[PDB]
Amino acid sequence: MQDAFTKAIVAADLRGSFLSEQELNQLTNLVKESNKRLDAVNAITGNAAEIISDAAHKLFAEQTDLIRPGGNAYPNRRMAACLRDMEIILRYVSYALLAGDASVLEDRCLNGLKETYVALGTPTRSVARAVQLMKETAIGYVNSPSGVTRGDCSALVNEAATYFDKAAASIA
Amino acid sequence: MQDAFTKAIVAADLRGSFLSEQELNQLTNLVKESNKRLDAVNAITGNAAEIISDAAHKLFAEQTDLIRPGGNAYPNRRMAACLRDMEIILRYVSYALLAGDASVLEDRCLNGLKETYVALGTPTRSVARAVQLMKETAIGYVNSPSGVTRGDCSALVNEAATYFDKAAASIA
Amino acid sequence: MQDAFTKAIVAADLRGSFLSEQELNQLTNLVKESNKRLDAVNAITGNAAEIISDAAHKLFAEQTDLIRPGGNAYPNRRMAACLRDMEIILRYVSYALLAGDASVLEDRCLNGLKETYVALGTPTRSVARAVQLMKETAIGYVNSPSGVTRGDCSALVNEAATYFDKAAASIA
Amino acid sequence: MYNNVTANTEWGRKVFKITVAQFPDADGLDTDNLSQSNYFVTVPLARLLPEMQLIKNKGGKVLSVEPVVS
Amino acid sequence: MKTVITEVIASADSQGRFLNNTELQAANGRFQRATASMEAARALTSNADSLVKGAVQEVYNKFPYLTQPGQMGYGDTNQAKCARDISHYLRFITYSLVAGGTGPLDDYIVAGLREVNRTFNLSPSWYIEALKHIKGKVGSQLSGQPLTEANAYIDYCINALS
Amino acid sequence: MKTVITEVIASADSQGRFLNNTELQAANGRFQRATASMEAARALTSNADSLVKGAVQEVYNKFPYLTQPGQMGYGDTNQAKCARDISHYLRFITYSLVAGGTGPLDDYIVAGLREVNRTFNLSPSWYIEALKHIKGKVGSQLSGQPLTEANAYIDYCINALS
Amino acid sequence: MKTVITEVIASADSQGRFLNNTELQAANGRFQRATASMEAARALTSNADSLVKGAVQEVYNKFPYLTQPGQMGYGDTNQAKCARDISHYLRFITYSLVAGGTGPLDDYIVAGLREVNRTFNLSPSWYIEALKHIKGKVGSQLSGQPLTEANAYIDYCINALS
Amino acid sequence: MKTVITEVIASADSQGRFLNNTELQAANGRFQRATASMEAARALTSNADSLVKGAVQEVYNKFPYLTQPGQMGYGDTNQAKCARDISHYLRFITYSLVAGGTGPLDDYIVAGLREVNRTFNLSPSWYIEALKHIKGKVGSQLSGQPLTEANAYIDYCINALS
Amino acid sequence: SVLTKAIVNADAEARYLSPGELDRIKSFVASGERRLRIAQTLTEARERIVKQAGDQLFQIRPDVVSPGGNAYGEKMTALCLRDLDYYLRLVTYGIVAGDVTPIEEIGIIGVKEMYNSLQTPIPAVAEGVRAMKNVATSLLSGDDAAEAGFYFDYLVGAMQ
Amino acid sequence: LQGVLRAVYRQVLGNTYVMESERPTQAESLLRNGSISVREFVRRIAKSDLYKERFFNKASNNRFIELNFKHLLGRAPYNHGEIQEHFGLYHKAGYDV
Amino acid sequence: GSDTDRGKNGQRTLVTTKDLIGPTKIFVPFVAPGRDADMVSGDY
Ligand SMILES: CCC1=C(C)/C(=C/C2=NC(=C\c3[nH]c(/C=C4\NC(=O)[C@H](C)[C@H]4CC)c(C)c3CCC(=O)O)/C(CCC(=O)O)=C2C)NC1=O
Ligand SMILES: CCC1=C(C)/C(=C/C2=NC(=C\c3[nH]c(/C=C4\NC(=O)[C@H](C)[C@H]4CC)c(C)c3CCC(=O)O)/C(CCC(=O)O)=C2C)NC1=O
Ligand SMILES: CCC1=C(C)/C(=C/C2=NC(=C\c3[nH]c(/C=C4\NC(=O)[C@H](C)[C@H]4CC)c(C)c3CCC(=O)O)/C(CCC(=O)O)=C2C)NC1=O
Ligand SMILES: CCC1=C(C)/C(=C/C2=NC(=C\c3[nH]c(/C=C4\NC(=O)[C@H](C)[C@H]4CC)c(C)c3CCC(=O)O)/C(CCC(=O)O)=C2C)NC1=O
Ligand SMILES: CCC1=C(C)/C(=C/C2=NC(=C\c3[nH]c(/C=C4\NC(=O)[C@H](C)[C@H]4CC)c(C)c3CCC(=O)O)/C(CCC(=O)O)=C2C)NC1=O
Ligand SMILES: CCC1=C(C)/C(=C/C2=NC(=C\c3[nH]c(/C=C4\NC(=O)[C@H](C)[C@H]4CC)c(C)c3CCC(=O)O)/C(CCC(=O)O)=C2C)NC1=O
Ligand SMILES: CCC1=C(C)/C(=C/C2=NC(=C\c3[nH]c(/C=C4\NC(=O)[C@H](C)[C@H]4CC)c(C)c3CCC(=O)O)/C(CCC(=O)O)=C2C)NC1=O
Ligand SMILES: CCC1=C(C)/C(=C/C2=NC(=C\c3[nH]c(/C=C4\NC(=O)[C@H](C)[C@H]4CC)c(C)c3CCC(=O)O)/C(CCC(=O)O)=C2C)NC1=O
Ligand SMILES: CCC1=C(C)/C(=C/C2=NC(=C\c3[nH]c(/C=C4\NC(=O)[C@H](C)[C@H]4CC)c(C)c3CCC(=O)O)/C(CCC(=O)O)=C2C)NC1=O
Ligand SMILES: CCC1=C(C)/C(=C/C2=NC(=C\c3[nH]c(/C=C4\NC(=O)[C@H](C)[C@H]4CC)c(C)c3CCC(=O)O)/C(CCC(=O)O)=C2C)NC1=O
Repeated sequence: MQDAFTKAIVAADLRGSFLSEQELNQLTNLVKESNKRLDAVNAITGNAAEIISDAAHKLFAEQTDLIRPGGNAYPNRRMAACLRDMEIILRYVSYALLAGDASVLEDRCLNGLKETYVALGTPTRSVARAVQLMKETAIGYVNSPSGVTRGDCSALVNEAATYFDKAAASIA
Repeated sequence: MQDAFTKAIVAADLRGSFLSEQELNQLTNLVKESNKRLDAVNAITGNAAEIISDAAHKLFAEQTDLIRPGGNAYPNRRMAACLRDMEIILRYVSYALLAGDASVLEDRCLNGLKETYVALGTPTRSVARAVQLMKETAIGYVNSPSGVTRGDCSALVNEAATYFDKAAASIA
Repeated sequence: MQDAFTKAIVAADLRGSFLSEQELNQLTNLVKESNKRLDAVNAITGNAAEIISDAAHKLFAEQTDLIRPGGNAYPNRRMAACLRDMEIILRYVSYALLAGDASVLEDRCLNGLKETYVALGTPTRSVARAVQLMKETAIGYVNSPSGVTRGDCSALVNEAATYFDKAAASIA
Repeated sequence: MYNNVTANTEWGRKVFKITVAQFPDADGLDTDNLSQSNYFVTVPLARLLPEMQLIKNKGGKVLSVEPVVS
Repeated sequence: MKTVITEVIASADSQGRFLNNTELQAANGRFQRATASMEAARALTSNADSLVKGAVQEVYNKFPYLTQPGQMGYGDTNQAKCARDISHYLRFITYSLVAGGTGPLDDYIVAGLREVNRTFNLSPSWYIEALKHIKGKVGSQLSGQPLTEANAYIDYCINALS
Repeated sequence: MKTVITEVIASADSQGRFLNNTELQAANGRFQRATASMEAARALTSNADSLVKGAVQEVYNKFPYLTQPGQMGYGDTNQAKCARDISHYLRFITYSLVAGGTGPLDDYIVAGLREVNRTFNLSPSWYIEALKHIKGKVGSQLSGQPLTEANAYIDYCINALS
Repeated sequence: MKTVITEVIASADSQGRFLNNTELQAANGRFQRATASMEAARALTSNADSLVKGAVQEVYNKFPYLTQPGQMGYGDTNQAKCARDISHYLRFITYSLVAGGTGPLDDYIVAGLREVNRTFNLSPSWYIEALKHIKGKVGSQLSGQPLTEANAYIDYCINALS
Repeated sequence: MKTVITEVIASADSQGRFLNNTELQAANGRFQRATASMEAARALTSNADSLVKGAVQEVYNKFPYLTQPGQMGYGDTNQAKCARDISHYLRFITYSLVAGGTGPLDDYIVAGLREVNRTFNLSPSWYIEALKHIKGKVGSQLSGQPLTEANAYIDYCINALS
Repeated sequence: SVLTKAIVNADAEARYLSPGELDRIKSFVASGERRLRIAQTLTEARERIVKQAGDQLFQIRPDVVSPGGNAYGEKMTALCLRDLDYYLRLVTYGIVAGDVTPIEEIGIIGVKEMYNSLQTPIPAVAEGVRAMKNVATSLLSGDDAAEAGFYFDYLVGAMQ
Repeated sequence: LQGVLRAVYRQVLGNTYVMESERPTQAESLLRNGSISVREFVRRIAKSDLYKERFFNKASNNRFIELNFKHLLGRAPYNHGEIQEHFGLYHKAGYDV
Repeated sequence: GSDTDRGKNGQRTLVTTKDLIGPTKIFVPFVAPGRDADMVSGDY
């Protein structure tokens, strides 16, 4: 598994080199913003259930076919599987966010996922949408939390978004 | 698993026949040369480590890219993986040599091996070469050993070579 | 598994109570001395091999019967087992030292150990001695290390000793 | 001793000891490699009910339970 | 019992390995963090009495019907066992604060929660609402990293119940 | 690749669990520790050239016979491959410093070490003595927690080789 | 296919190990033994025709009733398939003699024997009696270690059928 | 303890099977081979004293520096423990010769070898050079199949140490 | 473009560009800014152009917008002007490319089969395009109006 | 015991190789003691980081569940119900259960 | 062969859940990206 430092190290090694002063300071900056990062990961963990629930309510509000017989979130067994997948993806997105690298998300979650869903008959476009809704709400929470010091988290909100967007793209 | 006798038996059975006087004497000759065969297998066993080591030293002497970063025998684990594969192949070649048949080599070692290496990014041409070097040194030992009775081992040296050459061909 | 805090918590809970101001400050002090504790655990980790080696050299210097045929550290297989056990015990002592509680040592290492050795015919008094020697050298290292800030580590040296002494007592 | 490192919860830390005597069930001759039917397993507290369930499920007889960790 | 210390030790042990710089760095986090944690712990400890009575009442104010006869917020024994239960939660929150991890919560409240609540006809909604209220008031007893810690664990209980 | 960050994530994943306060406390350790680590890294990085030549020579001064003909410290190629190898070690030490764990050392030097050294007739003693020397000189390039970090990883290599 | 050679190779392979003096000593046994084995093989090979007709008849002489109508020793096809079957056994005996082990017998006659015989209403007793007779006559075609070898394998078939 | 006899018995037992012609052929190899083996054993046994002193010295002649002060070939105790160790090797070689397999070597010297040598700072190179020398001199004490046997086991030790 | 066309002929005969081919690339690129201005003007008046084409069309063929007409009704007429908007767009592309490659792959190859299926009268689509020429051409200088006009007459030609 | 350990490392770890540093040594001192059986030793390996890093840490749940069937049970997945049962257990109770 | 990850595709899936459930029978989501709207009145 990689994190943002480990990634630097792998690229340096492929040159046969000690880390460039370029790369050093990029990593010094990651340490600089790490308290914000911890709050951002904490924002997701602290509202995981609601993020999934709210995404869910809204997914089925839009796509009332999934909860009809014939639909891929019917009966209870399938809805529980769908709720479970929402949690799994939100989980690996939070891991990537602590790590500063998408690899755990791509390697443990996204790799093969689309082909799984197609084999199953699970409508990937609906799954992509559920991921887009989780993103909206998750970032909502990253941006408006309990008595965190006031500052600018937009860099981290972007990065979190790209992890949500990776997952969506990979699946649709 | 087959040996040279077992092979005879399978071909006889496919005719529905007791072994031909042809096949009988071919096998009587294998028994005739079996002390030499035991010395030949013993030559390899008794120098396995040096055969691998010497092949290795020479492989990396020729192909200094493998031991640079980016190279398939770098860092220490990859080199350790490359050093037994050398051992594994030398091992199945010695088994074939005791058996008088290549099947154990083809079935337990060579089958799928090329596609493994390609999946891994292991340069098959380099692996083929490492096998060619093991052959040179192994045969060296088969031909010039400790106080073995003097005679002609060229038939066995050829046969050992074909096992080394099978492996090389199969992999490159 | 317990650490020094977890232990406090279990005793509090058995009263049905929030932690006593008594217990709170005992734990505040553990946090106060924690940098020293980290150096103490680091002293052992950084010299584990030598601690085992030096204990060993000295154990067999004293008890030359163990390395004779008939002796419990003869032949190579048994010596490797004995060297391995020295490492295992030093390892759980270092864990206890990071934790501020002996429980991991007692539960994962010492529990049943004496009866194992007796079943095996392993002389427990010799094992106890090997533990006493590890203690001497380990503490040596805790007390005289590389450019650590000067201060008083005797409280921690005592506590480390009691873990070594627990193990010795439990085994002899 | 036992299996050693367990789960990190306190309810995984407690390992117990079971001496059994498995019986030949019914229905079939075992011609494979057989073992003497006594034995003992050390099982952590978190697992225990599946293990005792499959022990008494296969005609077994639990002879002793022992508190070895706790 | 899950703490930063027990976790790194567990991970070392399971690989048959001495604690190394990775594991000691981790431990320093837990020790550096103790001050904020333990401030939250002391504030939650001395306000316990009122935090509990505040949350108990709020369960009845949000679920008015509970306090009518034939219901589970009626009579001394239900209302007594309620205060006790919220008190258990606050107690384990302080323990988790002091311990440096969720262990006390995981072992004494989370493991088994739903089975128990389901057999006894206890709705999680009450408990979430008790905790949401406790979270509101703890906003003005603490601030900075002690508040973040208090929040971390209160929210952890709310997610355990959803 | 073992870092504090990857370790806590691995432990969460394997229990199917979001990162909680236990795991985030751990991460803070790794981030709080980065300054000392990275100071050690910068000092080891710019002195690399001389640290390597110093240790290479010390291998010959401690094992004089290595530099005689027919031996493995003789001729341009042996002496070249030696400098390179110590340079590999210092490189991975800096990586381990920057990464917040032993991962780079574990994955690129420790995994396989003995098999390789045994096939190639390389004695660990040389490498320990190279590292003991590097440890002596790093005593005056750094101090405080940067030195402790440098030491942690140098010692880690010496234990890997014993 | 089980021979001394395949057995020792199997045992080496499964421990990831080169053939050593233990395994080569074993192989020498198999090679030293080939002369007696192969003499038995040649004698059984050229007498096959009559050994088969002798044993076939003996099955009818020992189980007279088999040759009456409505029975399984009656008509050209039963009596033909019988000769064939004994011929199969003698064939695999010669193969086992030549191969240096029971492999050919194990793989081509023993594996599955009872299931087949049970579905087709073939009594092992016949086959044992065919083999007992073949054993009687092979007493005067061979002697010494060739006879011991012939016996070893005939008896092996009789035990497979009991 | 690995011998031809124990190996074939192990293989039978593990398939729940009586010893058959395959396994008895194997055993005959081990018994036929005993004469050469045991001649090697007797020669190595009576020359033990000098074979050991010859190899001990050769370790110092090939690694001159070992015999200087502060080194591991200096003082009565090192030089005593060395003779002993080579004597252990020759002893197990004779045992392996007599036993008909590598068992005694595998169980008493190979299992654990590297761990022990690594903890005690014993270089395999010495031991290989002791054995290479013993191999040189055993060239004129034996010949034919006794020499081949002696060689088989000496070489087996040298490969165990590489 | 002019580039694509020149090159494809070059590569297909396994050769470097001719003096002729080089010359036309040069004359073409010199007209770049002018061609870009012609596209801008027309892009800037697109909504007006489509409309005046649409009036000119329904006078000339009131039937298409009649009981049995392909464009009869408010939303059968809405789609019809949208198609007129499509073709004006393609005409701006063609003018800036200096040939039809893009215009052709996007909107004439397959157009017979598409409209035959929909039962759209092709020759009245050609009229809608003439109508757009008339409007667009009245918003351009004489020289630019001619240059634009070639591309309008091409589309009119291809629907044939 | 070495022959048993080699077969365990061949089967459970899926013919991938363990280096000399990766060897779980202190479980073997006990398996040689006889305090655990082969089944408990297999369970201890499959919960360790050797199995976890290779077959769990970089794959999806389908690959991981089908690799459990190959390593531990020695056979292939039979239907979709075997996979949809096991992953529900993984999400409910983690990797250790 | 082995189930190693160190190749170019570290543990891509095999026996895909297109194997485990076999044939399909009926459905595609019959969705409407066809459009609807505008309203004028008269003359027809
Ligand atoms: C237990 C693990 C852990 C956490 C969670 C942690 C958080 C943490 N967040 C901090 C700051 C902060 N955190 C934020 C975060 C935000 N600002 C906003 O306006 C957004 C809504 C939000 C975006 C994510 C900001 C702006 C600061 C102050 C600037 C800084 O220190 O970087 C600080 C510095 C002290 C302070 O200023 O309060 C800490 C210690 N420390 C830890 O050890
Ligand atoms: C422990 C297992 C085992 C071994 C290893 C074994 C070897 C062995 N090799 C032999 C002969 C021999 N071995 C060789 C071998 C060679 N000649 C050369 O010049 C080459 C360098 C080498 C080629 C491989 C030759 C030429 C003979 C004599 C001819 C013969 O007997 O076939 C003999 C017959 C006796 C003798 O003449 O010495 C034996 C018993 N016997 C055994 O039971
Ligand atoms: C990577 C994990 C980690 C470690 C190892 C760590 C060590 C560490 N040890 C420290 C202090 C110290 N460490 C010691 C230790 C000793 N004094 C002696 O004389 C004895 C020989 C030795 C006994 C163990 C002392 C006396 C201090 C200064 C007092 C204190 O800060 O408590 C400090 C405070 C800064 C300083 O004064 O240097 C740190 C950060 N911090 C970490 O995050
Ligand atoms: C290590 C090699 C080995 C041995 C020796 C062995 C003995 C053994 N015999 C058993 C049963 C048995 N053994 C017998 C034997 C006899 N009954 C009589 O009346 C006679 C006196 C005698 C035959 C001469 C019977 C009847 C049982 C079944 C008992 C029962 O289930 O009621 C069982 C219980 C498991 C089972 O039924 O398969 C074992 C373990 N198991 C082994 O693995
Ligand atoms: C160590 C941690 C721990 C927890 C958290 C815990 C919860 C818990 N609550 C219980 C009962 C109860 N819990 C309540 C709760 C409430 N009643 C109200 O007025 C409110 C609606 C609400 C408070 C918000 C009630 C009324 C009962 C009695 C249920 C019964 O027995 O009918 C019981 C059943 C045993 C008993 O009757 O005491 C348990 C185990 N037990 C524990 O050991
Ligand atoms: C990524 C981490 C990594 C390490 C650590 C590494 C070590 C390493 N050292 C090697 C060789 C070598 N290493 C040395 C070492 C020395 N010679 C001397 O003068 C001194 C005594 C000593 C330095 C202290 C020598 C002489 C060789 C050549 C060995 C040979 O091929 O004969 C080789 C064999 C391939 C080659 O010839 O380059 C490896 C793999 N390789 C790696 O990829
Ligand atoms: C490769 C080794 C091999 C063996 C040993 C073998 C046995 C064998 N015997 C068979 C039948 C038979 N076997 C016999 C045997 C006999 N009839 C007599 O007159 C005597 C009593 C007796 C000879 C002693 C008979 C009568 C049948 C025909 C059974 C039937 O189809 O009804 C069949 C059924 C297929 C068939 O009808 O040919 C098998 C497979 N097949 C094999 O492939
Ligand atoms: C049953 C088979 C068996 C073997 C093979 C064996 C080897 C062995 N050699 C040892 C020590 C030793 N081995 C030597 C070896 C040598 N010193 C020299 O002068 C030479 C360089 C060299 C001989 C070639 C030395 C000097 C020691 C003492 C190491 C120490 O304790 O510092 C020890 C440590 C216990 C002790 O001090 O006796 C073992 C176990 N032990 C066994 O039980
Ligand atoms: C749970 C962690 C754990 C511990 C603590 C452990 C102890 C342990 N020590 C053992 C052997 C051993 N232990 C020793 C230790 C010693 N010999 C001496 O003379 C000294 C007094 C002492 C060293 C200080 C020796 C020599 C053996 C081998 C005994 C033999 O096989 O003859 C064995 C038998 C299995 C084996 O040899 O690998 C176990 C299980 N095993 C474990 O898994
Ligand atoms: C590596 C981490 C990981 C992921 C991501 C994962 C996905 C995954 N989702 C599955 C099923 C499923 N996934 C869903 C999900 C949905 N249904 C819908 O209609 C929505 C569009 C969507 C929810 C947003 C459903 C309904 C099933 C059950 C399909 C069935 O059995 O018919 C399955 C089949 C096994 C099972 O049912 O447990 C896998 C492997 N498995 C994993 O181990």
